[PDB]
Amino acid sequence: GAPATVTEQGEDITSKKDRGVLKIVKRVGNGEETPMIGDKVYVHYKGKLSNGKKFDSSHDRNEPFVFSLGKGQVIKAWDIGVATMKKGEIAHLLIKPEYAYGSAGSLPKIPSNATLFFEIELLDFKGE
Ligand SMILES: COc1cc2cc(OC)c1OCCCOC[C@H](C)OC(=O)[C@@H]1CCCCN1C(=O)[C@H]2C1CCCCC1
Repeated sequence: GAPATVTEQGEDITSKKDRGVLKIVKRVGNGEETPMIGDKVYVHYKGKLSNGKKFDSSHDRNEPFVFSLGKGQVIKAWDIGVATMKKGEIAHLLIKPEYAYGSAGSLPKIPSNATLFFEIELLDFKGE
C-alpha cells in the first residue's frame, strides 16, 4: 500500500539525493507559490511508522497542526516536504530515520532507526 508505493514511485526531494525523503502528490493544490522558510503553515496529517504499528492524526486533535517552516519545530522531513507543497495539496511522504528521529529515536513513541510515513494536506500558509 501507500508506503511501498512511495518507495517505488516517489520523487526524492532531498538536496543530497539520498532518498531520505520521498514524495508523491496525491491531490494537486492551487497556484504556483510554495511557502518560504519562516512562513506560518497550517496542515492536516495522518502519520504512522512504516511498520504500520502506530498511527497518529491531527484529526485526533480536531484542529489543524500549525508550525513555522524551516525553523526546526518539526522533523527535517517536514521542513523539507511542506516547503515543496502548494495550498490545498495533499502529499504522501516516506522518511528515512536521518530526516526523522535518527538512531536515537524518541521513545516510547518512536524506536531507533524508524522509517515514517505521512499523508499531509497543506491548508494554508502566511508570512511571519
Ligand atoms: C516524537 O513525539 C511525537 C511524534 C508525533 C506525534 C506526537 O504527538 C502527537 C509526538 O509526541 C508529542 C509531540 C512531539 O512532537 C514531535 C514533533 C514535533 O513531531 C514531528 O515533528 C512529526 C511531524 C509533525 C506531526 C507530529 N510528528 C510525529 O513524528 C508524530 C509521529 C507519531 C507516531 C507515528 C508517526 C508520527
